[PDB]
Amino acid sequence: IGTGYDLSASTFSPDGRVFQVEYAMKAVENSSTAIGIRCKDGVVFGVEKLVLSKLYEEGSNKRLFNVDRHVGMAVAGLLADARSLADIAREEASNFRSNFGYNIPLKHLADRVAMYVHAYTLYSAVRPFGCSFMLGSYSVNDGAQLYMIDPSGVSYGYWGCAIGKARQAAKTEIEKLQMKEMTCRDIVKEVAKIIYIVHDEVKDKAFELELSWVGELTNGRHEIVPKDIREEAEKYAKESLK
Amino acid sequence: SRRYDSRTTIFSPEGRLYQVEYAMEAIGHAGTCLGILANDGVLLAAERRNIHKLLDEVFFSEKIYKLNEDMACSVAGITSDANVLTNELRLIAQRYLLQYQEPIPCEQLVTALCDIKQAYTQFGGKRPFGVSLLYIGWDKHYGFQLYQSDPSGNYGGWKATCIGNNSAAAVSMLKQDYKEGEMTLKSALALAIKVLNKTMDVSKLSAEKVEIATLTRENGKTVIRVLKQKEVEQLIKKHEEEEAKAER
Amino acid sequence: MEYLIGIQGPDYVLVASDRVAASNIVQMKDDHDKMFKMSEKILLLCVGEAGDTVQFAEYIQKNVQLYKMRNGYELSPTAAANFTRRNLADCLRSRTPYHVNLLLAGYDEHEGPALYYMDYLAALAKAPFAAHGYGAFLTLSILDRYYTPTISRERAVELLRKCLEELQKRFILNLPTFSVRIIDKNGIHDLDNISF
Amino acid sequence: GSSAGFDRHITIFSPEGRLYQVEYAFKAINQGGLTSVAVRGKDCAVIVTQKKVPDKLLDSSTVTHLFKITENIGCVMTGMTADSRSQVQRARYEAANWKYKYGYEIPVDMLCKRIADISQVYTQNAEMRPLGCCMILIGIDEEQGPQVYKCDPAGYYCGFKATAAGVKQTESTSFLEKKVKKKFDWTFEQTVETAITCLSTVLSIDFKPSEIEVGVVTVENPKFRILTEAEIDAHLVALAER
Amino acid sequence: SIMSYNGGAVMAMKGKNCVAIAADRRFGIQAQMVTTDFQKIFPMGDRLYIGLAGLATDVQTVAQRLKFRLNLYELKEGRQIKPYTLMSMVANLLYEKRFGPYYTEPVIAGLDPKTFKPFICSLDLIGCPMVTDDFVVSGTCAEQMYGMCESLWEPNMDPDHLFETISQAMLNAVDRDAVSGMGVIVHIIEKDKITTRTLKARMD
Amino acid sequence: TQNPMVTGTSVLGVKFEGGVVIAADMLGSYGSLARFRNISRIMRVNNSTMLGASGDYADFQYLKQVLGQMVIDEELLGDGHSYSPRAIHSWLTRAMYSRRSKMNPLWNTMVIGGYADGESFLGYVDMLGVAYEAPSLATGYGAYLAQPLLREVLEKQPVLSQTEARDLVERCMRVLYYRDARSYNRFQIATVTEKGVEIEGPLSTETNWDIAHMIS
Amino acid sequence: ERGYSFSLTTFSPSGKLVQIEYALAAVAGGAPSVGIKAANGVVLATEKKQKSILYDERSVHKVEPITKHIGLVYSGMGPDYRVLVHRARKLAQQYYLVYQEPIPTAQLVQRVASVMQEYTQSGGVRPFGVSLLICGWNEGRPYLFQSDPSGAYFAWKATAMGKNYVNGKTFLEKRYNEDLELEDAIHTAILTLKESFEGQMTEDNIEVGICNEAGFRRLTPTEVKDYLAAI
Amino acid sequence: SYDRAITVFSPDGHLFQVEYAQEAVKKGSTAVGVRGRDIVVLGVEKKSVAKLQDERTVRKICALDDNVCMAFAGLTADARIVINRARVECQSHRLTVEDPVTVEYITRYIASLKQRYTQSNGRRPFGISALIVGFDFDGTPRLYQTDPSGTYHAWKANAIGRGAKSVREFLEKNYTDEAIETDDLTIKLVIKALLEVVQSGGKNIELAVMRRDQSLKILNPEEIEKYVAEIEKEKEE
Amino acid sequence: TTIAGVVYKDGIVLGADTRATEGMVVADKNCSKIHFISPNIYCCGAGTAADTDMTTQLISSNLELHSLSTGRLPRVVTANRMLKQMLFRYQGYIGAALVLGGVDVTGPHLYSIYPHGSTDKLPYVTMGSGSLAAMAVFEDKFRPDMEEEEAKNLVSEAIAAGIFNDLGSGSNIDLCVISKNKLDFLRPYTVPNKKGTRLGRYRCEKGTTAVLTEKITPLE
Ligand SMILES: [K+]
Repeated sequence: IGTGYDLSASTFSPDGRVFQVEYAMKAVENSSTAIGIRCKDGVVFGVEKLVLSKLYEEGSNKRLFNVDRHVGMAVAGLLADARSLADIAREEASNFRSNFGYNIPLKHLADRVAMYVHAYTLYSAVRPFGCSFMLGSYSVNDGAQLYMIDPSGVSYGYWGCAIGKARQAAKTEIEKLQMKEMTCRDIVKEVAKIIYIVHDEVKDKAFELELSWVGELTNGRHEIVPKDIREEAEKYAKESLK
Repeated sequence: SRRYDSRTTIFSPEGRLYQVEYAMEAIGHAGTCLGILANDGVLLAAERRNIHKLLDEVFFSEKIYKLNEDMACSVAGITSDANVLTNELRLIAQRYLLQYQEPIPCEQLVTALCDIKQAYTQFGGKRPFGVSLLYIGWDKHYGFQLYQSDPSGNYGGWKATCIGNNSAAAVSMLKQDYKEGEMTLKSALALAIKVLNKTMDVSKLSAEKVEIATLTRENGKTVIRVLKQKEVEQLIKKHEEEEAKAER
Repeated sequence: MEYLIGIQGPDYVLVASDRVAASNIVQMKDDHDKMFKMSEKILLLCVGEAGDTVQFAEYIQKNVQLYKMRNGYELSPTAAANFTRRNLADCLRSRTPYHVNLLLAGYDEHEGPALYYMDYLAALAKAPFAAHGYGAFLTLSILDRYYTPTISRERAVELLRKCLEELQKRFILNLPTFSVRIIDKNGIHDLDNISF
Repeated sequence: GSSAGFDRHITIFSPEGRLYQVEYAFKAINQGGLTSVAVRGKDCAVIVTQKKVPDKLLDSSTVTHLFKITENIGCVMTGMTADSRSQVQRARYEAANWKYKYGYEIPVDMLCKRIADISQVYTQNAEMRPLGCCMILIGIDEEQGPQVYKCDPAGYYCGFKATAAGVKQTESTSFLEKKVKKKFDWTFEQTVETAITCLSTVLSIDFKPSEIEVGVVTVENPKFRILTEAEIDAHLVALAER
Repeated sequence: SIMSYNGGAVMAMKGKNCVAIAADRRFGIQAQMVTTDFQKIFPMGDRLYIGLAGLATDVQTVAQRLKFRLNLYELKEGRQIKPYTLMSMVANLLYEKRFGPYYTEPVIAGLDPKTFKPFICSLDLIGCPMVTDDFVVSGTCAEQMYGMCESLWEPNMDPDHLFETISQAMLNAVDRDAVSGMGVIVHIIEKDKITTRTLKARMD
Repeated sequence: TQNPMVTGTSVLGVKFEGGVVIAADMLGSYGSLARFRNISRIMRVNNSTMLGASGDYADFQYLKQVLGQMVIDEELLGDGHSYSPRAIHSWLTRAMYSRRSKMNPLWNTMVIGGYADGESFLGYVDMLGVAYEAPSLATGYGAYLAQPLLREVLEKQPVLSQTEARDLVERCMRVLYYRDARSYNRFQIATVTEKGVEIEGPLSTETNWDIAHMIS
Repeated sequence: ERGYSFSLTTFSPSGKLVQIEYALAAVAGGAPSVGIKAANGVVLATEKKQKSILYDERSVHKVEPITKHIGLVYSGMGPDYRVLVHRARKLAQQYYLVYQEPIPTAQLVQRVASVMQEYTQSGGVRPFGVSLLICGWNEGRPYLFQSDPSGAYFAWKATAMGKNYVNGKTFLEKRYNEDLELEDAIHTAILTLKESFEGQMTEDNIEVGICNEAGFRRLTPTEVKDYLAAI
Repeated sequence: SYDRAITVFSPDGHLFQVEYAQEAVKKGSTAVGVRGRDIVVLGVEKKSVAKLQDERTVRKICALDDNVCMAFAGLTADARIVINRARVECQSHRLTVEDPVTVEYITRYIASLKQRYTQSNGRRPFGISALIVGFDFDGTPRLYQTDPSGTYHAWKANAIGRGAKSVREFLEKNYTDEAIETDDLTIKLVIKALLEVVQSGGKNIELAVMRRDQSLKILNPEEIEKYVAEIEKEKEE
Repeated sequence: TTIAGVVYKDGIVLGADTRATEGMVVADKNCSKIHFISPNIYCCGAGTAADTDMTTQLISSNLELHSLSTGRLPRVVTANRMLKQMLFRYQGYIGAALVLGGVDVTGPHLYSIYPHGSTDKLPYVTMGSGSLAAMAVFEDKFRPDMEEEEAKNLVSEAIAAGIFNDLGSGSNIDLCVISKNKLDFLRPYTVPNKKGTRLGRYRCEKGTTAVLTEKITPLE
C-alpha cells in the first residue's frame, strides 16, 4: 500500500494517509518496550533496554531521560531523535521557567513538544521523528500526570501506557493492575513484572531494566529508582516469572 | 524538492534551452506584430486577436505600449509577462532619465530588458518570459530605430521584422519588398497593410483587426500616434485599389 | 584651500587649477594635478576634503569610461555633470559622504562648450565662469568685470592671468603655479603652466 | 478524474482543474473515525462530538475534541488530532492578537476566515500538505446572534444553521436538513435534543452520557461551556422519556 | 539655518481661470552669487508647474525624483496628472524622508486638465499640504511675500492683473531679502497658453 | 544597566577552616531611600557554592535566574560532574566581561563562596569583569570599612575557625552599620561546609551609642 | 520551512502553459458569473446555489466591494477569490494613501493581474483558479474588466464566465446594446444567469451587485426579489 | 533562493552541463583569431547575413577595453553578460592598479566567472567560448580562449564554434613565420581560414583588427571584398 | 492649535480652529483639522501637521480595510488601539496630538491620544496649544448629558477661548457632530474673525512691471 504516495510527509495518499508518519510509527514499534504507570503519588517508568553488545557499560544508551526538575521522559524508537526531542523538551521547560517564572505544567510541556514533533509531519524538507515518548510529572497542586506523544504529534493523558514492540502485551498486563489505588513502591515492582513478562529471551538475548519514578516519595523530583529498590523489583519480577 | 523540480534553467543533451524554445513556439502562435523602419519615422502594426464585439478597448492601445517620451513597443506572447516587462522597461527608462537627465538610448533599454530575460534563463529556476517585444524609438545617436527581443534575452536591430503568427511569411515578404534607405512613412504603412493582408489570411484584414502606431519627429519632439480607424480604413481601401489595379 | 577656475568661450572651456598639495603649514607637492580627464572631451576639476576628492573623481571616471566602452559613444558633458550630481547627492545622506567641490568642463558637437559648477552639497549650476576656494572671492570680481560671452581664447588666457596675479597680490596662500587646459572641438589641450 | 504530472502528489491543478491533495485531505478528515454535529437555535449554539475511548488506560479527561478558543468562542475538531491541535493553537493565537490589535473580541466569522486563509495558503503552496482536519466554531455575535461556522482544508468557510463533519457528515447533513426545513423555533433544549438525536440516529448507538461531548454557548450566558456528564445524562434521559 | 544656505523665493497666485507661479533666479552659497539663471520652477505638465525653494541640491533632487514618479504615473494611467494628485504625490515623497527631509518647500500651481479650475498649494519640508484660494508663498523671504500679497491680492483677476500683482509682490519682497533675488521669472498659466516672461529686477 | 535603580550595599566574605561565610544586609535602597527592607541578596547556587551580590537587585535577580537554570540543567544531566565554585566564578567573570564589552554592564559586584574537594573558595567579580581570590572579600563601602579588620585578622592568623570567622563578620557588619549610610541592621549570614549552604537570618547586630552623651 | 524555488508552471513542448489552462478549466467549472456594462453603471451577477438549506446565505458573499466605487465577482475557487479580494483591498488602500484619490478601476485591475502573474511564475506556487470581473465607476464612465488566471485583463462591455459561459456570451451578444440603462442591464444579467440556472432561481441563490455614480453596492435580497418578479 | 546543483558529476567523471554548453558552442558561428607580429586579427562568420538587419547590433566582436577585445561562439545573451562583466572588471582594475589590464588578466577573470558558474548552485554554465585578443603594455600581442568549462589557454591561432576543427587544421597547416609577416598577410590568413567554412565569401565575414596603440577597428565590407579579391588572385597562381 | 471634544447625550461634538503657523507667522488661515477616520469616527489633529495628517490617513485606510473585511461599522476602540500602538512604536517622534471621537454599537466614545502613545478616555478632552483655555471653559460649563445645541455651543466657546487667548490658534471654528443616526461636518461653524476691508487702492495697472524677455507657449 503505497510506492507512489509515501515519499514525503507533505503528500497525502488517495485515502488521506500520510505514509511517512506511519513509517515513523513502524520504526517506533520495532524498538524495545518502555512502559509507564500512573498511581496515587506519582508515575513510575520502565524500560527493557536491550544490550546489543556486552562491550557497553551498564547505563549506556539510557532511555529514561530527565527533561526538567520534575518531569521524566521514557522513549522508544530511534534514540538520536529521542535525545533531540529530550533537548527540545528541556529547552521548552527552561524557556517556560524563564518567561513565566514557575515550573512548566506537564499538560503544557506535552502540548509544546507534541506541536514541535507535529511540525515535522507537514513538510517535504524534513522528516517525522521516529520516536514516541512518554512524559511524567507529579506536583502537589496538580497531581501525577502521564502523557504520550507519538510521531504524529498526538498527546493524551494515560493512567498507564506502553511504547515499543510489546505495546499490546504490556497494555494487556497493565490493565490487570489497579494503579488508581496503588502507590509508587508497589507500582515499580509491577512495572518490573510487566517488563519481564513482555520481554522475549529467545529473540533479544539480554536487557537491563531501567526504572525511574517521580512522585510524592521524591518531593516531585524525577529520580532513577534507588539501586536497592531496583534489585528488589527485579527479584520480585524474576520470582513471578518462575 | 528535486523530484518536482522542472529544471527550467538547464541545458539539453544537444545544447539547447527547451524552455526558451517552447516560449518561442508560444510566441509564434501569438498575434502578428511587425515594424518597418522608414526614413522619416518608424511604425508598429499589430494584429488584434481578440476581435469579439463585446470588447470595449478603453485604453490608449491594446498591443502598443508607450515606454517613454521617445519610444514604444509591441508584444507577441503572454500578456501578463508582457505587462511586467513593459513596467520594467518604463522603470529602466525613467532610471536613466533620473541618473543622466536625458532620454535613454533605445539600444540601452533593449539591452537592459534582454539582460533581465537572460537572468531568467541563467539562474533561479523560474520559467522564462514568453514575450518577444518589438521596439520603436528615436535618440540623438542613431536616429529612428527598430529592435526585436527574444525570451532568451537576444536582441537585434532590424529595419523590417515581424514577430508572431505567420512571421516567416511576413519576413519573406518584407525581404522581397523593403527598399533600403528609400522607404518613407507612407510607403512603410502601405507595405505594412500589404504584409498584414497576406498574414491574416483567415481574417480578411478589416481595420478593426489591426493596431498601427507611428513614431515620427515634429519640432524636436517625438510623437507616438496610434492610427485612427478612419485612416486605417483609408490605408486598407488604398491597398484594395492597388490590388484591383494589378489585375489591369 | 585649493583653487579652480573655468571660462566658457564660444567654442572652448578654459580651466585652471593650482598645483599645491599641502597637508600642514608646509606644501608637500608643487606639481599636483587636480584635473581628471573623464573622457576625450570632459574634464573634472575636483577639490575638497582629502581622500574624498581622488576617490570620487576616480569613481566618476571609471563610470564614464565604462559608459564609453559599453555603448561606443561618450557621455555628453551635460549627462556626465548630471551623473556626477546624482552620485554626490546620493552620497550626501549616506554614511560616507564625499566633501568635494567640482568643476566639470566639456565640449559637445551639438551642445557646444559647457562649464558646470558643483558644491559639496551637489548643487549643480551651469555658469559662463566659476571658481572654487577662497581665491574665488578675489577672482570672481575680475571675471565679472572683464568677461564677455564672445571672449577669444587668447583674451581668456589673459583674463585668467589677471585673476592669478590678483591671487598672487592679495591672497595669503602661496600658489605659484597653475595648470591650464582648454577643451575645444579637438579635445583636451594642455597649455603652458602659468607660474610666477 | 484525469491525471497528468505530479497533480496527485503536490497541490497543482489536474487537467480538469481539480487539486487532488485537497480531496485527499478531506479523506484524511474522514480517517479519524469520528463525526461531529453542530446546530444553532434562537439563542444558542451546540456542538456535539463522538467521544470514543479505545483503551481503558487513557485518562478520559485528556481525550477531547471541544476546545475553548477564547472565553466566548468554542470549537469542535474532526480529523487528524495533531493537525486539529495545530489549528486550534493557531485560532487561539489569531483571536488573542485580534483582541490586542483591535480592542474588541474577535467575531466567529472573522476567526473562521483567518483560519480559512491559512488553509488556502496550505492549498496554494507546494511544500506543505493541507491539514486533514475540519473546524466548527460557535459563538454569540453582539448583533447577529448565535454563529456556527466551519472551515475545511480547501480553505472554504461558511456559516451554517446546522452542519456536521466527519465519517458520517452526509447522513447527519440530510437529517439536519430535514429538521431545518420544518423551522420549529429551536430553543436551547430543542437544539441539544436535535444535535444528540442527529448523532444517535446517524450512528445508531443510543449514547450513554460518557460517549459524547457537548459544548454550548447562549445569549444569556455567552461563556463557552463544555457540558459535564450530569447535564449530558439529563439531556439523554429527556430523550428517553419522549 | 539650512534653508538660508542657498536662499530661494517662490510664490503662486490664483486668478479667474488662470494661475501664476513666480520664482527668483539666484543660486548662491550664504553670500556669494554663483549663477543668475537657476531654475526653481519646473513643468509637470501642459498646465501644471511646481516651484521648489530651499536647498538647491534638494530642490534639484526633489524635482528630478518627482519627474521620475510623475512620468511613471502618467505612463501607467495614460492621463495627465491632476494638481491635487500631484500635491499628494509630493506629500508622500517628502514624508518618505520625514526624519531626513529634503529641505525644500514646494509650491504647486496649475489648472485642472478637465475643468481648468486654478489650483495653488504649498507643502512644508516634511509633507504638509496647504491648499489656499488666494496665494501660497515659500522661501527665505516668506514674510515679505505675505505682506505684499495681503496688501495686493484681489479676487478674480484677469491674467494681466494677475501677472502685475505677482510681479510687484515678488519684486518688492526679494528687494528686502539679501539671499534671494537677482531676477524674477514668472509664468502665467492660462486656459490655452502659457506666457513666461522675465522681470527687470535689481542685481545686487 | 547604564544606571542602577535599587542597589544593594556591601557584601562580605571570609574564608575559614572548612568553608567560607558571606554576609549581606537585607536592604535594597533607591538612592537615599530604604525602599525594600527584607530582600535576600544571598543565593545558593548549588550544594557547594553561594553568591552574595551588591549593586542593582534587578540585575542580581536576572543573574540569579540564569545561574539557577544553569544548575537545574546540570542536575538534569545527572552525570556526576557538577559546577565547582571555581567554574561558577569563571562563568560569572565571562558574563560580566561580555556585558561590559557590549556597553551594557550588569551593575553588580559579586562575592562567590564555595567549598568543593576540601578546599575553601572565595571569589570576586565586578561589573567590569575584574576577578580574583582572597581569604577575605568586601564590596563597596565594606572594602573601606570592613576589609581592614578582615585583613588585620587574617594576616596575623592565616586560618580561622568557623566561630572566629562568624564573629569577625558580625563585627565588620556592625562597623558597616555604624559608618555606612546605605546599611541596614537586618542581615543574613550564609556558610558553606561539607554539609552544604545554610542561610541564617534575619540577623541583627547589636550597637553601642554611649558616645552620644560625650558629644556636646 | 523554506518553500520551493522553482516554477510549477512551465512551458509545454507544444509551447503553452498548461497550468494556466487547467486553472481556466477550474474557472469554467465554477458557478456562472455575468457582467453587463450599462450606460450609467455596470451589473455583476452570479449564482449562489448552496448545496443544502443548512448553509447560511448571508454568511459569505461572492460579490465583494473593494473600494466605495469598485466591486468584483469571480467564477472558480472561492478561497483564491478571498485571497485576491484581500490583496486588491490592500492595493486600493496603498493607492489611496499615496495619491489621496480613490484608485482607478483600471489600475486596480492591473495590480491584481500583476499578482496573478507573480503566482504564474513565482516558485513553488500554482496559478489562481479564479477569473475576476472587476466593476467600477470613475472619471464619469462605467468600467468592466475580466482577469483570467494568467493575469491578462480584458476590457469588456458584457461577458459571462463559469459554466455555460460560451452560451451566456452568445446570449449577451444577441441581447446587448449601448443604450442600456442600469435597470435594463440588471434584467439582462438575470436572464443570462437564468439561461444556465438549474431549477427555480430565488433571492438567496443569486447575488447581484451594481456600481454607479453613487458607488458600488450589493443588492439586498429584497431588491433582488423586486428584480426577479419583473420577469 | 534557488540552490539546486545544476552541474553535477556524472559517472565516468563527466560534467554533462559543461559538455552541453560546449555543444551549444559548437553550434555557434565560426570565430577565428590570429596573433601577428604587430597586429591581432579576429574574424567571425555571419550566418545571419539577412539584409533587413542593422549590422551594428549583432556584432560578435566587442572591445573589452582600449587594448583588449574578444569574439565569442555560442549563446549571444550569455556572451553579452560576460562581456559586460569583463568591461566592468577592466575598468575596476584600471582604477585599483593604475595600469591597463593585460590580456591574460581579463582572460583569467572570464575563465574564473565561467568556472564559478560551472560549480555554483542554481545556475547553468555560460554557453559561450571566447577568443580574447589584445596587446599588453609592453607591446606583446596576445590571444586566449575561454571554454565554458573555464579553462583558458594561449593560442597562436584558433577557431571556435562550428567548423572549429576544420579551421584549426587549416591554421595548423597555414600558420608560419611568413604568413604573419605583415598586417595584410594576417588579414588574408584569417579570411582564408573563414573561407574554409563560410558559405559565400565576403558577405559572411565580420573582421575586426587591433594593432599597437590603436583601438579596435571594424573592417568595412568594401575592405573585406578587396582583401577577398586579393586572395582570389593569389589562389589563381 | 486648539482642538476640543465632548460627549453629549447622543454623541460627540468635535471642534477645532483653522489656523496653521510656521513660527510666529501664520501660514494657513483655513486649515482643516477634523479628519475623516471612518464614517462614524472623526479625529481632531494637533501637533505636527504632517504627522497628524499621515497618521490619521493611515489609520483611516486601515480601518476602512478592517470594516470591509468585517462588514461592520468600525469601532472607536479599534481606531484608538491602532493609533496608540503605532504612536508608541515611534516613541513620540510622530508628534500627533489627537482628539478621537465616534459613535459605534457600544455608544459614543471620546479619546485623547498623545504622541508617546498615552490615551485618556474622558467625557471632554482639549488638546493643542490653546488647550488650557478650552479646558477652562469646559470645567466652567460642562455638565453631563447635554443636548446637541448646548454641546455645540460649548465646543464653539472652547475653541473661541483658544482663539482669542492663544497666539497659535484662530481664524475660524470647525465642528463635527457625530451621532448614532447622522453626521454633521460644519466647516465653518462660526467666523469670529475677519480681515478688515482694504481702504486704499493698490491695484497694479498693466505696464507697471518692466519685462525683460517674454515667451508665449500656446497649447491645445
Ligand atoms: K500543498
